Amino acid sequence: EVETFAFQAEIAQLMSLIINTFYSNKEIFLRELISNSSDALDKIRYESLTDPSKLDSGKELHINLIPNKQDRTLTIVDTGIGMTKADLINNLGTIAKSGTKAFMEALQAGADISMIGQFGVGFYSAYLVAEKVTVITKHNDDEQYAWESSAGGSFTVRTDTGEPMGRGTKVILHLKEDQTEYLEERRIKEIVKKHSQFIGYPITLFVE
Amino acid sequence: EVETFAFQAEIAQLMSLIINTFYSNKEIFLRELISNSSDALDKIRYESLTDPSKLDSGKELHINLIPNKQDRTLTIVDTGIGMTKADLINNLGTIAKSGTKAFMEALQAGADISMIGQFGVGFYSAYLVAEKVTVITKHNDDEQYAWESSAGGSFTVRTDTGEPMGRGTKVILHLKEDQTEYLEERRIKEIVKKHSQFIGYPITLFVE
Ligand SMILES: NC(=O)c1ccccc1N
Ligand SMILES: NC(=O)c1ccccc1N
Repeated sequence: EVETFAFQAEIAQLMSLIINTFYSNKEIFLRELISNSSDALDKIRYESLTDPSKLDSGKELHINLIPNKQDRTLTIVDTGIGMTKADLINNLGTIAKSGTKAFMEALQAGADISMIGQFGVGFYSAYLVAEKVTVITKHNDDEQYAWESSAGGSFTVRTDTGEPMGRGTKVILHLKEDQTEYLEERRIKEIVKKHSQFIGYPITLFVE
Repeated sequence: EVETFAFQAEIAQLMSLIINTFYSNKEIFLRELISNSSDALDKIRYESLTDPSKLDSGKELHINLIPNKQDRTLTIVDTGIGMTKADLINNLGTIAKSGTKAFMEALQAGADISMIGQFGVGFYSAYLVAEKVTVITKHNDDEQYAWESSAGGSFTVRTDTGEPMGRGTKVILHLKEDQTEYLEERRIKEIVKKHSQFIGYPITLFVE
């Protein structure tokens, strides 16, 4: 039981902009995804300050970066607040319709694609390097779900029955045939040091 | 009926760091406060995407910058999600205890105070220029309240019975005797153009 959904017109436009525009500095995708994980972890930290039982589903708050050369994937895993089903459908908790409008209109005024995260749609930058993204998420108020898309104008949402993860979100990036450098230990270290070295949560680089 | 509260030790430490450290680039305070307003407006936009009645208390989403030379104040007003009383008490909706720890430890590694907003405690930068900050806030799930402090280690929270504002938050900065340049039309234009020209909500500069 997979359900299919059409992206809203503005989002479908953003994604094909992201895919089609010649932009060489693709490496920012990782920063924009580490940010999202950082915000997710902010949100559960807060929520527990008044209710320590929200942490029943995992006391530890971190980010993992898991490269895998066999499947050509890099996964960003975090133990943050996760997303409910309704959230996944509503542009994965972002305000993407109006954030795309503000983004499109910043590009009218000399912005580059690296400013994507200033408008709340940083997530889409995963398409700078991924031909297909899978978001496995679990929130305390709901079950585990997998969101998926290869762009094209539509996304899928099914309940995930695989590996119960407890609480958080897992962005699997099925990388493009020529972006396999984002699976290098060396290269990921460089990017994380360069673009998010003062993120307030431990990031672990898994090895293969 | 004012209630007084002691800041948590880490927050009280951050604020006196902010007050006492020689740092010349005080102008970033404004960016960090425009951000907060921007995030507040993000949050109510989202909330209405599934329930358009949250906007019953104001359909328009903007930021205003109101300088006033007579009282030596600059106010940042927004029609975002506002804060409940519990929020105001819990460090004004931030995660300031652990965000201060991450901030303190970034300064251990060559961060400057301008990176305050990367740790979620940007709000405190208002003390770069303000001897006293007053936060008047209204959220849909609660009444209108005023939070206040001149540092010293304590803050006050009372119900505000003055100007019912509908929905949003209002940071009144009672400026320091020698930071009156942040009341200049000229100077605020320069700062807003320089540091937040791609913020996704209209900012209006009131005139006097
Ligand atoms: N790390 C996350 O929870 C996340 C991932 C993709 C989009 C939005 C998100 N909030
Ligand atoms: N603009 C606001 O709603 C706001 C102000 C100060 C601190 C936190 C906030 N979320």
